[PDB]
Amino acid sequence: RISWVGEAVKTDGKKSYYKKVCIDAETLEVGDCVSVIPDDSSKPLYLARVTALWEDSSNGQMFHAHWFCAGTDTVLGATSDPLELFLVDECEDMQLSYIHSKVKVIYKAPSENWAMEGGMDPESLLEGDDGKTYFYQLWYDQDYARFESPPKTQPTEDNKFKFCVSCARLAEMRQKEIPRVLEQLEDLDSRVLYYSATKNGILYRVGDGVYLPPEAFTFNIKLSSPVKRPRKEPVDEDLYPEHYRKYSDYIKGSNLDAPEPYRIGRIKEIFCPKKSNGRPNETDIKIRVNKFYRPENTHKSTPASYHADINLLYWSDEEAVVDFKAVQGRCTVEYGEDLPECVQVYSMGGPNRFYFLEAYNAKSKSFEDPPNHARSKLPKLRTLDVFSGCGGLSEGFHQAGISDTLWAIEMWDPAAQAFRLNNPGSTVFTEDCNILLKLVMAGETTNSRGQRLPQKGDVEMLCGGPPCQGFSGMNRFNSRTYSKFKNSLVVSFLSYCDYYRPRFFLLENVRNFVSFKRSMVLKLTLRCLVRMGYQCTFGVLQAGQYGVAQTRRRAIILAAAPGEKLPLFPEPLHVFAPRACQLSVVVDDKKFVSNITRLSSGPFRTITVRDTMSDLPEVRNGASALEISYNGEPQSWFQRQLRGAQYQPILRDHICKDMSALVAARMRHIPLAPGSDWRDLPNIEVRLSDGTMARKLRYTHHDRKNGRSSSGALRGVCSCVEAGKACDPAARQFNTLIPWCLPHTGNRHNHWAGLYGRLEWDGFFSTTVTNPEPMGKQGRVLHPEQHRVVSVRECARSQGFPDTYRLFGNILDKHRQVGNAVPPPLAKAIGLEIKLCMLAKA
DNA sequence: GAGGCCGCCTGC
DNA sequence: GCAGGTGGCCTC
Ligand SMILES: CCc1c(C#N)c(S[C@@H](C(N)=O)c2ccc(C(F)(F)F)cc2)nc(N2CCC(N)CC2)c1C#N
Ligand SMILES: [Zn+2]
Ligand SMILES: [Zn+2]
Repeated sequence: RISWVGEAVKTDGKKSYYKKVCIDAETLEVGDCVSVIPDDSSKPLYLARVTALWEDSSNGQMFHAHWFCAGTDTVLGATSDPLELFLVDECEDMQLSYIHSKVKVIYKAPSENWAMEGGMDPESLLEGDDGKTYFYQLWYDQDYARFESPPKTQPTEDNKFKFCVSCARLAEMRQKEIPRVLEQLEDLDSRVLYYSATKNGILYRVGDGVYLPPEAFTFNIKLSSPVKRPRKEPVDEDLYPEHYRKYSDYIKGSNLDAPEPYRIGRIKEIFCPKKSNGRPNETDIKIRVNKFYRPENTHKSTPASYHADINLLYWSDEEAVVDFKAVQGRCTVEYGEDLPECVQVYSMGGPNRFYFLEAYNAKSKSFEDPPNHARSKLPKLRTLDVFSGCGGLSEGFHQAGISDTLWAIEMWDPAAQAFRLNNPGSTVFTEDCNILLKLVMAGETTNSRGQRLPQKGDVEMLCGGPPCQGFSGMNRFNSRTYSKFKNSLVVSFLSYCDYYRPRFFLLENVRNFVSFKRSMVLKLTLRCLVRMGYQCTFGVLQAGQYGVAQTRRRAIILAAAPGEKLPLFPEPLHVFAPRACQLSVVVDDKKFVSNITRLSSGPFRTITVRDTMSDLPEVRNGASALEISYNGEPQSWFQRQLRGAQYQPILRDHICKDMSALVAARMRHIPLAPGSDWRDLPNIEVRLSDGTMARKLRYTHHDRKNGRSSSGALRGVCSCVEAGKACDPAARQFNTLIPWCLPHTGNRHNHWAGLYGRLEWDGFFSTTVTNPEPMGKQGRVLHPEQHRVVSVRECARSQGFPDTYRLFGNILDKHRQVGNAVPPPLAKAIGLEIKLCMLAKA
């Protein structure tokens, strides 16, 4: 009934391998594909390739199954082609009696003319099927939701008869993870020294720099205990009646909980303890390092970090011993006064680069000079940027060195003009992107302005951020909203990708793009890319982790053409508040993360509001001078980067909105202490700059939930604070310094935390918005000390724009251009991941 | 033109 | 309950 076809081919102990087996009326050979029924009969069939066939002396006839992954089991879910399978690194030994039948599974490889095969309508992208047998084209990573071209892992001549691609790749991954020593240096009395060791694919040698977690070692600086902020001191509750609403100790935009960046050391020794027989215990690798000081680790403490370069260190003679498994990565730490090039071009020429010029003596608290023993392109992609705005994403890609944006599409004219001023060689289209694509597909060569349209082969990279108006809710699709989606700018952008078939594709959006419409927007987007034959992935990034003093999470979809390497997401560069770094995504109860491994720390300290704008001159509410003096040199590393190399005599766009007299009076009475907002306003009369008056807020109803003040005063300002009573229109009070509407509805809006809120010098910006309004949702827009809202220039700094980047229009147009942009430091980090793929292409 | 006003949903 | 995430549209 089940019988081997022939004789054995290898007797490996208790296993007898065969090349062919006959089951009932069928014959199976290595390489065939088969189905297996699960224990749950309602579940669909399991499908696998047979990689080996053998008899076991105890268990009987066996085979090795290299499982396929059904499309529904991927992030695509039910949007998947019902007959599409995906390769995965999942396999197991199995008895032959579990085999149900033989199946045909074909490999649908992209053609050599794949770049010219695009042009299918949205219905075919969204809902079209291959309409054939079972097939696969892509390999799938279930943890990271990555679709990639199938691996080309070659067999041996030894294991060809039983070769399993999944087994080989799993073995490669396991060995790549375990730390190993390579080249033995010297045999000591108690340890064996080594010249080099490897971990996670990285080579470590004596003298190399290593990243370590902050807990790896301490410094010999006997720290002093900072004066911990006491409990909220009692205030005069009649002068500040709304101060009680600050019972939460949480401060928006505060950096009190951001982790320390990495400890940094230079490898002095790589060693293993010796067993009694003299052999080294190579399963327990240790390293000895010299401790490097960051400026803030010295006695000068945190203020030493204000002016210092973010990659400046101080050599020291202190030493520590840590486990090799604790090393978080490799870095370069060089003596500055021996570099072939200047420090700035060194620091900008590669990742993980640090430098030192002096040494630090903790006992002496002095800075001597270091001892003697401390010393030893690609053509850019032609890019089309859709929904470009003023050009933040293009600017970051340009800094990464990967792109020339030769075409841009921007329908809002002030942003289009801004893009032109910064990109004089680019062609900027103002038409609706559907119109342009229709013209190109009709065979047109120029638009109605005479501008040459991009044709197939011109576009090598496509990037953009499409709005999602009409389907940015969380509720499920219905027939109405699904119609709006297939006619949406998201789908139009995907049609550009299908038509032009660039080498690389990038879609950026608000974080909730991954959750819109029960994640169907994300799932359909990935479905379209797979249907085109693209490798693709998705993830969420926090802009503050790449060098801005701003919390801004963005959803990122990356795609790479067949023949390309699919980029990884960039590792965080700066530590940031952990509350703002929630990057995981749940799709259909399956949790997805990106390849990012820096979860607890990072190489550089967090960028603060101080780093962002401490150098800008004081200006008034309503400041309108477009060109002023800086009044001094840049003070921080961040300011030195954004001001640039060439001296800039003129500071542009340090202008602020002209708030009304009442609002200006409110801002003038928000205290400067961190976390101050409308709840710290005094309840007083104040004469305004226009002769009018601001009135005392009167408490006219009893709020049983909130109680009464210490002097017995009420805390409700309307009858609606009762259970069922409605807002009595006579209870509305006007022109009060404490705005009436905030105590009115504060009980159900978390007390309107942050409204009329001041930024904190040591903290970060909330998400930079298109129109700073102190009483809007993102109300924390007051300057840390000046009685005004943040200026256009300050908002640009919070986005990481260079001071030379030109904006266009009135002040509200400039705020909108800044607030809508992708921060260039985030775009640059993504661009450098793309550059790695350009250089590694086979 | 700008300022007052303020719902619904989700993750924890 | 707390905190984050989406502007819009009333009226002057
Ligand atoms: C916290 C501030 C705020 C905000 C804020 N920020 C918003 S945003 C909201 C709105 N403005 O309608 C919205 C939602 C979705 C879209 C989309 F279509 F684009 F998806 C557009 C606007 N709504 C709010 N309330 C609901 C609408 C009105 N009853 C007034 C109160 C409130 C409030 N209090
Ligand atoms: Zn296997
Ligand atoms: Zn009311």
